[PDB]
This record gives sequence, C-alpha cells and structure tokens, in this order.
Amino acid sequence: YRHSIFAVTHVLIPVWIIHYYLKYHVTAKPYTVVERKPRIFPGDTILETGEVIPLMKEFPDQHH
Amino acid sequence: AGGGVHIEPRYRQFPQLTRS
Amino acid sequence: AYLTHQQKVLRLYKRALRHLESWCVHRDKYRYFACLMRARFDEHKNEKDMVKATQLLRQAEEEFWYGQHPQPYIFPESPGGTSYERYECYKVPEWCLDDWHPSEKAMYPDYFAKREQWKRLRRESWEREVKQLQEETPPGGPRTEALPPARKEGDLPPLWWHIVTRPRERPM
Amino acid sequence: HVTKDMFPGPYPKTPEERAAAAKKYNMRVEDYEPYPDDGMGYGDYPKLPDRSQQERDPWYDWDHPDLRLNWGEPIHWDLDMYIRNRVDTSPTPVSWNTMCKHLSGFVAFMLFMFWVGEIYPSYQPVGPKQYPYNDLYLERGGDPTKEPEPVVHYEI
Amino acid sequence: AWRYSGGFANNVSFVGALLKGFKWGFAAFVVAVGAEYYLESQN
Amino acid sequence: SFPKYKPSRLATLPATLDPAEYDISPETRKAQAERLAIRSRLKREYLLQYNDPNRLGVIEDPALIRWTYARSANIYPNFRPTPKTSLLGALFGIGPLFFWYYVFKTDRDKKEKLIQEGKLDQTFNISY
Amino acid sequence: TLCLGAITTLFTALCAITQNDIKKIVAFSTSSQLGLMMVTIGINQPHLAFLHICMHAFFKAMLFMCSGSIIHSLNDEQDIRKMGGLYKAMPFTTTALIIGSLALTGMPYLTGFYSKDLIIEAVNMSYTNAWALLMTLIATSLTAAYSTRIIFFAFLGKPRFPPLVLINENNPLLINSIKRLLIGSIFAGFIISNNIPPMTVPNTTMPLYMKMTALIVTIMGFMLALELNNTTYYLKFKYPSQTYKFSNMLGYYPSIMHRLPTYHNLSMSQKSASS
Amino acid sequence: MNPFASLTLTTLIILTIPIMMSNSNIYKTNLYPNYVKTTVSYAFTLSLVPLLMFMHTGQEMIISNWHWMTLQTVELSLSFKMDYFSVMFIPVALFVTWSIMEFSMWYMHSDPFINRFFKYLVLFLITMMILVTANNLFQLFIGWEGVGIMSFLLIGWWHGRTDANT
Amino acid sequence: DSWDKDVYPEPPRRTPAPAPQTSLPNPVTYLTKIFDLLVDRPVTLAREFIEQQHAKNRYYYYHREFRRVPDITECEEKDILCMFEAEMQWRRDYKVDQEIVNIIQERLKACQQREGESYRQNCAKELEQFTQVSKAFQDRYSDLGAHYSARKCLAKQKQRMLAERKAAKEAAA
Amino acid sequence: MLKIIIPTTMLLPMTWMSKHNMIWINATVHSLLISLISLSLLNQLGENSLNFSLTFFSDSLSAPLLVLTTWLLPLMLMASQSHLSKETTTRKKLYITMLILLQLFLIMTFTATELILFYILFEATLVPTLIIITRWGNQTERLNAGLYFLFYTLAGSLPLLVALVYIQNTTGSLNFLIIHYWSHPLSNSWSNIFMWLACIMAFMVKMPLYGLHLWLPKAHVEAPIAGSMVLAAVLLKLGGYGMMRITTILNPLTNYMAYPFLMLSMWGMIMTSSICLRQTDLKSLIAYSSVSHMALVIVAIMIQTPWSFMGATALMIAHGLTSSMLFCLANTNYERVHSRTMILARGLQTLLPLMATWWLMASLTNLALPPSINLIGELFIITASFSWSNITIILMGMNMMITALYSLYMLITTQRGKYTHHINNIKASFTRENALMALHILPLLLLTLNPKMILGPLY
Amino acid sequence: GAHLARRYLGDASKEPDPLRMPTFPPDYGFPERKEREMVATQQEMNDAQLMLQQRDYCAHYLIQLLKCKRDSFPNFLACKHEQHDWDYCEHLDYVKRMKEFERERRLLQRKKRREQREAEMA
Repeated sequence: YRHSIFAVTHVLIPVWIIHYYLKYHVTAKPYTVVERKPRIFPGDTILETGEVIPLMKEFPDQHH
Repeated sequence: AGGGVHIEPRYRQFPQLTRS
Repeated sequence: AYLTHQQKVLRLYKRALRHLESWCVHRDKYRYFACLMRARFDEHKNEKDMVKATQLLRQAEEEFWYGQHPQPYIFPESPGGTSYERYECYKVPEWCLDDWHPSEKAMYPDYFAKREQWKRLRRESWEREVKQLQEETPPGGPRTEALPPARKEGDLPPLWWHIVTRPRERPM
Repeated sequence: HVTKDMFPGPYPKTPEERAAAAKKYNMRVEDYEPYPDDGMGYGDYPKLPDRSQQERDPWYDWDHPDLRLNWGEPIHWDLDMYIRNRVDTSPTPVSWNTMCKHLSGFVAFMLFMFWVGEIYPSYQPVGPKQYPYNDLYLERGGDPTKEPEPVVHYEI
Repeated sequence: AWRYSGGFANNVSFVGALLKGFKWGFAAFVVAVGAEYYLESQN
Repeated sequence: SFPKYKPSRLATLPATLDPAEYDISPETRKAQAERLAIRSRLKREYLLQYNDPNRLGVIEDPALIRWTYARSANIYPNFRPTPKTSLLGALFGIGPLFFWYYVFKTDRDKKEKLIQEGKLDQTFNISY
Repeated sequence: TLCLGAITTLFTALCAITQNDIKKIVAFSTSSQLGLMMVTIGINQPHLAFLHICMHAFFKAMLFMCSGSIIHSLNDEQDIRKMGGLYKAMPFTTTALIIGSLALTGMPYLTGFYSKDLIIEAVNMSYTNAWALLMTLIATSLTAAYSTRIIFFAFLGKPRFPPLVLINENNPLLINSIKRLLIGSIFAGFIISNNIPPMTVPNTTMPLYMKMTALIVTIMGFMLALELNNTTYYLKFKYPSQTYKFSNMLGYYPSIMHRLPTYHNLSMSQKSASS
Repeated sequence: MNPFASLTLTTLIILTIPIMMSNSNIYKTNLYPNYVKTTVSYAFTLSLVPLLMFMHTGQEMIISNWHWMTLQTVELSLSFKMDYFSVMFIPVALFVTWSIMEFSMWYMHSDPFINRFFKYLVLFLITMMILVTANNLFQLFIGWEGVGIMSFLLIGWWHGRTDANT
Repeated sequence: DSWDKDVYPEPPRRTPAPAPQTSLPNPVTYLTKIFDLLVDRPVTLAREFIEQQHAKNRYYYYHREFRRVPDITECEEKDILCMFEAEMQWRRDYKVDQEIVNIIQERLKACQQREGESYRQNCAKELEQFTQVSKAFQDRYSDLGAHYSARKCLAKQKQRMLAERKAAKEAAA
Repeated sequence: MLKIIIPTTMLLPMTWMSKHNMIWINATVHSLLISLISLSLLNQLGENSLNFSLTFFSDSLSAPLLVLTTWLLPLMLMASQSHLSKETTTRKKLYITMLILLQLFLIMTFTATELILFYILFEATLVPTLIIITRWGNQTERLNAGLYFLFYTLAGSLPLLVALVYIQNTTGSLNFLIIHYWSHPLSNSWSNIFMWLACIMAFMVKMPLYGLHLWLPKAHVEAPIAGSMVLAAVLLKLGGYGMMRITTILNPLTNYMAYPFLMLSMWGMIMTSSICLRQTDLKSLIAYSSVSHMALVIVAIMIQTPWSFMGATALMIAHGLTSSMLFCLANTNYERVHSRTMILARGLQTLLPLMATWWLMASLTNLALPPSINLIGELFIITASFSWSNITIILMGMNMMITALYSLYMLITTQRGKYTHHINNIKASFTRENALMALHILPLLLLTLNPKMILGPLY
Repeated sequence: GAHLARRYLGDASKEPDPLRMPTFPPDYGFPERKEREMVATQQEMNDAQLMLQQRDYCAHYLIQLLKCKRDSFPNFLACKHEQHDWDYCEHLDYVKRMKEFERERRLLQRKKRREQREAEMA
C-alpha cells in the first residue's frame, strides 16, 4: 500500500497533468514539440505513403 | 543509547566477519 | 610565558617522532628509526655548556625544518586535521535555553528544573568566588592567567561557569 | 561607555606621548611603534608584525577561538586580510623564492615544449580523408546553383 | 606486536589482491566455454 | 648542511628556528614575563565580566572600536598631503581611468572605422 | 583544449601520487580524468568524450563511498598511513575498491576499456600536437600509479589504525549501495557501447605497437609503482626528494595563487581604493 | 508525438516533488531521506523508458514549453533538448544519485540536520538536469550557477569549520 | 490545427515501418501500449469531459483592426496631432515587424532540429529566408537608439537613398 | 493617478488623528491597501504611455517604479515600530508624517507630465529625507552626513534648474511628450556641451557616482533604518528615472561626451566593489555594494540601446528591493548587538536558523544568479555593453568576480563560523522581522515568473 | 611512426607533409588511374541521417548497420558480421590512405633523385 500510494501520487498524477499540458496546450502552439525526422533507410516502406524505397544498388561484397 | 548491534568492537584483534 | 630550554627539546622531540612517523609509515620501521632517533638524543644530555645546547638546538631544528614531511600526519580532531571543529556547527551555548518558549521549557520539565538549581547555585557562589579573586590578587595586577582554586569549604572554584558548562565535544 | 580620551589620534611625536599612545593600545612603550608617518592617515595605530591568524598557537585558549584574538588586545590594522578565512602567511616548508622558481619554471617548461610540439606535430604516415561528391560540397552548405568544382579521387 | 601478529598477519601479496576470485573465475570459464563449444557443435 | 629557508612577507620565517628566541638575555627574561602580565590583566578582567551571571549585555572590546575608528574615521584628520600620497592618488586614480579611455577609444575608433565603408559582418545582428 | 587537457592530466595526476588523504588522491584522479575527455574533444571526438563521462561516472563515484566505507568505519581517518590489512578485514570494500581501480585504468573488457583505450587509441591516430600525446600517455601510467598506492597502503599492508578496531560493513545500506554500482561497473560499457548507434568512425588499419600501448603503458604504471611503494618496507634512510617536495605540496600552486594575488588585491583595496 | 515528450519532462517535475513537499514543513520530517531516495528510484525507472525509445529508433526531440520572454526578436522560453546527450545521461545521473542516497543514509546517519542535507541533494540534482536538458543558453546558464551555488552550501555543510568556508 | 500550415511550413512526416528481425519481443512497443491505456486514455477522457463542458457556452473574441494612417513622411511639420497619429502608426509597424522576424527566426530554428545533422543542406532555403529578412531589419530599425522615433527611422531611410543613389549614379557614368 | 495621489495624502490626517497605539496598525493596513491600488498601473498599451491628464501621466517605466514605492511604504512602517516605540506619540506620529510626505513626492515625481514639474518634487524629496537622517539618526556623524547628502545633490540640482528653464525659453514647454516628438539634434558646440553637463550631472550625481559617491557611506550608514531603505531603494532611482527621461533632447551629444562618465563608472564600480571586499561596517558594505550595482545602471543608460534600457529598469527595481532587504539584515543584528562592526557578531546560523536563511537568499539575489531579475538586469547590460565594445566584458565580468566574493564574505563572516562567546542578548527573531523580510524576497521571486512587467518602456 | 623521425630528425625535404599532398597529378606515373565509386547516392545517405564526418566513401557500408540495429532491437548482439563488414572496408580505404601517402613519398624521392642526377649530369 505504501509503495502503491507513492506510485499514484508521484507518478500517475504528475504524468497525467504533464500529458494534458503537452497534448492540448504545449503542442497546441506550433513547433513546441518538434522532433528529429524519423530516420529511415533504403528498403523500408514509408507509413503514410506505403512506398518502398528501392534497395540500394549492389554492394561490392568484400568481407575480411 | 542502547547497543546490542550485530557487530562488536575488538581490541587489537581481528574483528568478526559474517558469512554474507 | 618563559619556555625553558628542556621544554623546547621535549616539543622538538615530539614533533620529530610525529614527522618520522609520517615518513616511516610502517610500524616496524617507525620503531626502528625512532630508536635510532632516540639513540642520537640521549648521548647529548650531560653537557655543562648551555651555549652548546642552544647552538645544538639551532642546526637540529634547522634539520627538522628541512626534513619535515610536506604532508605531516595529524589526527582529524586537531588543528589542521580533517575533523577540526567539524562538530562546532552543532554545539550551542547553554544560555540560549533561556529564550525557549514556556511550552518548549515545560516539554523538558526535570532538566530545566535542574538548570534552575545550577543558575541559583552560580548566582549565590558568584559573590564568594569574586571576593576570593579580589582578596588574593598578586600586587601590581594579575601576574599569570592561572586561576586560583577554591580555598575554603562549601564554595566553588572562581570563574567556573563557562568551563564547567561548556558544550560537549559531541553535541549532536 | 568608551570615552574620547582613549581612541586613535595623531602620530606619536614626543616619547612621552608615545608612552601614552602605547597605553592607549594597552601595550608597553618599549614594544609599541606607530606606522611610518607617511601622511597616509594611519595615525598612531601600531603596525604589529605581519602574522596571520593561523600563525597563532591554537592550543592556547582564546577569548575568540574562531579567530584567535584575546579581549582588548589591539588587533592588526588589517585583520580582515589576515583572518583565518582570508589571506594567510603561514610558513611553507620550502622557501618562497624556491616556490616561485619551480612553479614559474614548470608553467614555462610546460608551455614552451607545447609550442615546439606544434612546430613538429605528431601525425600518422597516412593520407587525407577522401570524400565523394566534390568533398561533400553540396551537403556542406554549398550553393547548388554555383557550379561545384570537380573533385573526385581514384584508386592506387 | 598485535599489528604484525594475530589474524591480521599473513597479508596477501599485492598481485593476489588483483587475482582475487580467479580460482572461481576460471572455474566458471570452463563450464561456460564448454557449454558454448557443444552449442556451437550443434549449430 | 643543506639549504635553509629564506623568508618573505607572504611566506614568513617560522618563529621557531628564528635565532632571536634561541639566544636569551636577562633583559628578554622579564620582557616576555611582562607579556604574560599584561595579557593576564586583560584576560582575567574579561573573564570576570564574562562569568558574571547578571551581565545581560555585550562585553565591549576597546580593541574593536579603536580598530574601526582608525580604519574608517581617524584617517583623514591624520592625512597629510605628501609626495608619495600625491602620486599614489594620481596613479591609482586618473591612471586607470585614462588608460581605459585609450583602449576603449582605440576599440571604438577602430570599430566604427571598419563599418563606415563596410569592413564588418553583422548580417544577422539585429537585436543590438 | 589540447593544451589545457594535456597539462591538466599531468599536474593533477603528478600531485595525485604524492598525496596522503584518500579523498584527495581520489579527487586528483578525477581531475586527471576531466583532463582526458577535453583532450578527446579537441580532435573531433565529442561523442567518445561524452561516452567517457558515462563510464567514468560509474566507477569514479564508486571509489568514493568505498573510501567512505573505510573512512567512517575506521573512525573518520583519511590518512593512508593509518590503514592496512583491510583486505581480509573488509572483503566487500576491498573487492569494490580494486574493481574501481581496474576499471579506472581502462583494463580490458570492463567499464574503463570501452572508453579509455578507444580514447588513447584514437588520440594517437590523428593529426595532433606531439607534446599532448606524451602527456596523455604518461598520465595514463600515472593514473594507474596512484591506484596501486591506494590498494598498497590502505589494504595490502600491516594494520596501523588505533587499537580498538570498529571496522564493519555489514550494514545493508552500505552493502546494497556499493553492490548496485559494482554490478553496474562490470558491464556498463559493454551494454552501452554495443547498444548506442555508430556515431564516429572507428579507425581500424593501425600498427600493433600503439594498439597495445593503451594497456602497455599501465602495465609499467602498475609495475614500477609497486616496486617503489614496497620499497618503504626496507629499512632505509629517509630523504625528501626535491621533486617529491614539489609534487607532495600540490605542485606549489596554492602557495602562490592563493597567497600572492589574494594578498595584492585585498591590500590594494585597503591602501589604495578605500583609504 | 509519442509519450517521449511527457516521460522525459515528468522526470524533472517528479524530482521537484520532494522539494515542494519539504516547503510545507509538515512533511515527513522523520524519514525524509528514505522518501527522497525512493522518489529518485521512481524517476530512475521512469527515465529508463525514454532511453530505450531513443535506443530503438533515435527519436531526439525538442520540448519548447511555456514562452517566457519576447525580447525584441529574441524569444526566451523554457525549452528542454532531448538530445542523445540528455536522454541517456539522466538515467546515469539518477543511478549514481540513487546509489549514494542509500550510502548517505549510512554514512551521515547521525547528522541532526540530515533531512536538510537530503533536501540540498535534490536541489543540486534538480539544477543538474536543468543544466543537461537546456536548449537556450539561458537555461544552460540557469543550471550552471544553480549547480555552482548549490555546491557552496553543500561544501560548507559544517559551517563551523573555518577551512570549509574557505 | 491552431496555426496556418503555410506560414508555419511543415515537410511531410516520413516514419519507418516497424520491421522486427529479432524474434525476441522488443519492449518499446509494449510500454507505449501500457502508457496508452494507463495515462493517455484518462487524459483524453478528461480532455473530452471539459471539451463538451467548454462547448456549453463559447463566447467569441476578435482582434482590434487598426485603420491605415498617414505616416510621418506626409505628416505636417510641427503638427503634433498628425505626428502623434503617424508615430503610433510606425510604432505599431515596429511590433508587427518584430513578430515578422520572430516567425522567420523561429521557423529557422524548427528546420535545424527537424532535419537532424542533415540540417546544413536541408535548411538552405530557410537560411536565405532569414538572410532576406535580417539584412532588411538592419536598414529598417537597427541603430535607432533607445529613444527611437519614426523621424529618426525616416532620417536613416533618407540617408540610405542618398548614399546608394549617389554611388549608383557615379558608377553608372 | 488621482486614485493614488489623494489616498496617499489622506493617510496624513488619519495618522495624525488616529488613536495612541493604533498609529502603526492603522497606517500600515491602508498603506498596504494603497499599494494594492497602485498595482492598477502595471497595464501599459503597446503604444503611447497612459496619459491620464496634463497634470500626470505614467509610462512603462514609471509604473514598475511607482509600485515599488507604494509597496515599500508598509516595509519601513513595519521595520520601525521597534526602535521608536520608546519615544512619545507625537514624535512617532511625526515620523509617519515624514514617510507619507516622502512617498507623496515620489508618486508625483515619477508621474510628472512636465519636465520642470518633475524637477520640483524630485528635488523636494530632500526635505522629508533630510529630517529623517538628522532627527532620528543613531550616531554622531549623522549631522555631517546630512550636510554631505543635502549639499552634494543640491550642487547638481541648480545647474539642472537653469538648464531646464533655458530649454523652456528656447523650445517652449518641456512636456515629456512634446519634448520626445519635437526633438532637435544637439550640435557639438561648446554651449551645448555645457548644457549637456547641466542636464546630466544632476541625475548622475544622484545614484552614486565614482567621485560623487562619498555621500552614500555618510548617509546610508548613519540614517535611520526606515529612512536607510529609501536613500538606497527609491531615491537612487530618481537619479535614474531622470536619466532615461532627459536623454532624449541630448542625442547625439551623449554619443560623444559620455566617455569620461562611462569610463568613470566602469572602472569605478570595480574600485567600489573592491571596497566592499575590504570593508568593516555591515551597513557600509551594503551601501558600497549598492554603489557598484548603481554604477552599472549609469553605464547602461549612456549607450542609448534598446537592450540597455531594457535591462536598466529591471536592474534598478531588482537592486532597490534587494538593498532594502539587506538593510533589514543590518537592522536585525543592530538591535541585538548595538554595534555595526561585522566581526562582532559572527556565528548567527547556529543561534538564528531562519534569519540565517533570510540572509541566504538575500545574498544570492545580490549575487545576481539566474533567474533572479538581478541576473536578468546585469546580463542584459552585458550584451548591450558588449555590442558597444568587446573589451567591456573584461571590465564587465570582473565586477561579477568581486560581487561574488564580498557577497558571500559578508554572509560567511556573519552567519557561518563559531558564535560569539561573550554575547547573551540574541533572542529568537521577532515575527515582525521574519514577516517583513518575506515580504521583500517573495515578490522579488514572484516577479521572476513574468519580468515582462518590469522590463520597461523599451519593451 | 618512422616518418616523423625521418622528417624532423632526418631529411625533411624528402618527407611528404600531410597538408601538402596530394601534389602530383593522379595519373602521374599511373597509366589509367581508375576513379573511385560510390554505390549509395547522396540522397539516401542524407536520408539515413548520417554524420558528415561519417559521410565518406565507406559510409555505403554503414547505412545498414543502423537499419539492422533498429530491426535487431532490443537484441544488441545480432549484427556482428554486418558490423564487421563495415569496419573491413574502413580498413581497406584506410589501407589505401597510407599507400597513396607512400606513393607520393616514393614519387617525391624519385623526383628529387632524378633532379639531382640530371643537375650534375647537365
């Protein structure tokens, strides 16, 4: 119980108010949560367009 | 105040250790 | 005041061993060179020429200063030690208890009652002890700071309150 | 409380007033001396030997153990400089000039060969970092409209 | 005398402090390596 | 032997190996004895007031008030205009002020000399 | 920053070996470390420097409360002259101290290895200042040097503490706190280095005799430091070497900085300025 | 816009809770050190989650929260930079601070002002995450002296000692 | 959203498709799911609760539109009334201009972090956008002093035409 | 403004006719109430200042400073009922009479719509102050201090009076608005230079000035505590407020004939800060500390830069609140030890825990660490000075050194260390002292949330 | 390295300074020196969020370490041969780096000896 009430008071309540602050106040203004562009690589389908970027051309294939 | 700790000091001799 | 010649030799010998302990570190070597250090002390003891002694003290401590450890060993609770008055923060003067609120004072009934006994006893004995002080002043003012002991019976040593009621070295 | 008759005043000119000035600072005539009468305004305040508070013997009991002054003893004109927290003049084990010689030597010793170290820098028997697309001119902020100077490496 | 006698004597050499637990260490080596050797042999 | 310790104002000579205390004369004997005497007078009288159970004030220290008075007030009435004070006041006074004037003017004149024909780059400097 | 980094590594380590307080020696070892990453900062290696912070954080913090464990138990004494024989008397702290010491030396396949040796390997394999390389190499050897001094004087020696011995670490708060940093230090770098994405270019083509020097230099730093430290066992005439007289007194730096300019500015305020 | 925004910032505000509760003076003035440590322990476990988030993909983010100032063309605003440097150093800083907090309960288990000491440690801890997580140079300044001044009181913990003040 | 997407341009968001190569479960997907039903859902539910409570009575607000003013250059000399009307006109022009460059400056910062380490070549248009605005600001408001006034701004502008046209006509020959 | 000026006057008949022992209580509560009313002026439009009438007008500079005065009046009244309750009622009532009159002149001065109207009451603040130092002071040198203060500011006020009426005879009315809109570029003729000196020396002699700072150690240290706040918190801003108000008809002569004053202030603050590092009196250390910060303000105005003024207003009000609080700190000891020597009463943290804390964040706020508006004040000036000249930071930052050493040195010497053995008078801190000091620092921290109000007219 | 000894303590005129070279033309002494190749266009390397200092020729072997590592999450020990594959080509082009360093050095010695030989010959 002591560990549970401490978990709710100091994690559940703080994370809720931060998320509410972030979701509808901080992110409401533009460019306040701006993140790095999601890194993608050849041979990966981009989610919102479904386009598979063509595989990078053949490797020289030299190992040890 | 009250002592009775798990250890006890020694005088110029090897102090007691524990298995852990 | 007057530091006699044999006294300084004692102080120099004490500081020499402390410095020699710092240099030797190990106990068996510490006992080794201290005995050698002792051996080179007792043989210059039966000199009738005091000029030799003070001259001997000259280059001897000149040797002491050259050979002193740049980082000598001091116990922590001594001047320069790592625990020099590190407990002075916690200690509080006894007279500050007079400012305590009566609710706080009543929360320590018996001890504060005993404090009253100390206060009344000091108040009564103050007149007796100051009278003794003025009654045996050396002519021409106090010659030395040393306090005279309580002479008669049923009295207290003059100028005793602060030394007796000084805060403990382990206040917490 | 304190009266105007005992207070700092003028420079001690005559020895008789020097004796009074000595008692003024509760000290004796033979040891009492004033600051040099340089017109700096020191007056009759004595210039005691320049010993910081650390020089005082700690084992001896002081009325002010934190700073080691007894009651009524005329403190130094510049106590704030020589207080325990502030500037100190305790005797170091080795002489001050030797302290300066080795210290000033070390920094110059350290600095000088670092210059000749730059004179003969340490590197590897290796070539430079090759880079494609005209050593990344386009990606290093170069203007695409400006024609990139053709740079391209070969094998060996 | 007590500083050099009693249980406080028989001080381990300097290297033995670094090699503390080497006996059980190398003991755990063979079992782990042998386990890998058979697992790689199965592979 | 070996090298000794040469002193300085900041690194004082230790008052233990100083030759003065090692050689002793009868004149010095009562000289230090009277040091204890005057110190004892100061200490005992202070302790007497200190241990007084009715003294509920502050034991005034004459050395403190004299020090403050000499360091603060009793200086100008004892100041006398003499050469060394005169040049010291001029040196540590107008000295740095005019010296700072030269370099700052030197910076200023060189700075505005650069921009009047366009020898500076502040294309993004707008919140001056 | 190569200039500042190189000198910082030497002087802090140079004063480190000739000290006596456990806290002083450990701290000097830190200031030697903070000399390291800025050396790496200069030659286009920021991320390795930042990674060096992570690995240094684990064992360097650890070395303190392990020394704190010794200090409090043996009646708050910090002079290395007053311990010895704590190997078999303080098992967990002795293990924790030597683990931190080995990690602090970049010894292979540990917390230090995944940072320090890559740093020493990278610093030589670049166009740098020559005088900086000699200093970093010497500092690493001196880095191990005072580490042996700590283990030699504090643990591997005859006991020297006051008679009534109260040494004990059985308090669970002490055991669990050190243990967490122990199991952290053993792996730490292995997890982090294998996990973080490649962010620099690890050089590969490179001759053997500066590949091994990351560990060669500390082998002697262990070796002759042990020889010189155990020389105190032999009953020998005591003589203060001038270089020791320089190093032991913090390289004379406080006795000039903390006395000469401080006196002048304060005196300038009294003689000039105020008066 | 995944929980990466909330999780990192919650770690900072969670660290402030022991300080805010201490300001009441009706707080846990008996077992304060244990309360402080378990708070850091919670934030340590929580602060792991942003790590593996960056570890999995590499989502570095900028959190430009409440706008403070509009100095002409300069807009000073509280902004946390969740770079790789900040995102992983916070777990490490929390890990060591948790480790010593347990040791602090052991070493200075007899200090009469131990509760005040643990309050100072969080204050120093707070100033550090401000220093690590700081976009604008002003925030970097905020953590800089904030760490710097907090070192003064903690060093002068035994203010009775003359040398400690020096 | 609460802002136009043109005056706050946003390149299309390109996110990778999760490709699990290691059969062992990854954690990062689970704790996001745990967070979703433990934190995000109550926050959205609370957000919905006061959103419909907000919609109970939503009063309006607008922005005070200011009529165009004859500025300083056509203001009568020593005419305090027209000058006051015109001085405020230029004073308001300063603050909207300050927000003009604030948007461009902030857009400049948004590009740098969004593009990661590729910022140097991606934020090339953004760089010249700031260059076209920042340079104009120096020759529009900079070096006007603490007690800036449109007359001083007009005086500086007249200095610009006189200086540049004199060089232009002499160079043209 | 009539909503403030009339109520401020109305306390005077009330206090003079209140009951015997209700004087402090009644006066304080309405004095706090007036400050609440004065909070109304914080609103300022993005354009021309709030011009209530030809008689009075307030801008984004006067309003933050005005509220400081109104918020101050409870603080001297609540700081003075301990060292005056032993005097008769009439003299105590007369003390309130001076303080209320002192405020009324300040309120009218900061809001004057006419330059010459500013001049009268801005100078007229001398009479209520001069009474305070000379009558209720607690030392012998207070009389020479009163002459030092009165004559030193009057020596500059008169040339300003001749200068102001001359501008009247040459340009008509000196209304602040019409002056700003009707501006004529000042020529480099010798007469204009002397006119420049007259319009400037009156204000520049008033903050401190290096060379003209000799009255602060005489006045502030010897003044009564209720007064001592005012000579450092608000009237120093009168010499400030004049500067930004008058430096609009002197451009561009202030561009050139400012190096001697800029040079005196930049090097001067390093000197006077170094005085603090080696001072003996607690109050004198505080007063000399106020010299260094105020000299920083003097530097700030003379570049005429938007950033310079922007941090100038913040620095003044931030410094004024702090210097008052530190002068409260000197008073707290002064009642118990009955002396002002610093080393007399070392070791107060052990005896007074909370008073040590009150001395703590007061010292940090004087330390000007971020985000306290002392930092936002100094830091803004640094950039403005740096843009003016890059070498400034060498002189700029070196002040940050000294202001760091002496600030903690005053803290360390008094609070930390072993308690004085021979003292037995230090009692628990009165709730009046602690509550007063909280009312100093708390709004100062509360202002940190939105320093947009305190930034000034340039913002 | 022996190069520093041969330069500072030896004939520095015959030692190629790292900043100076490449000086001689690529095909000087090389009949048909073949240009280097770049399999990965700058579009994907830019797309791959790769550091410019890492944006070298061998970066083409680097762009799939991050891809597989992301796919291998949380298993951080999956890509071992693939990581080895990249650092091998690092070695190869690194190997190329001092051979061309020595190539210009040998050209420097060859030219210097030739000039001295013809100087006394003529």
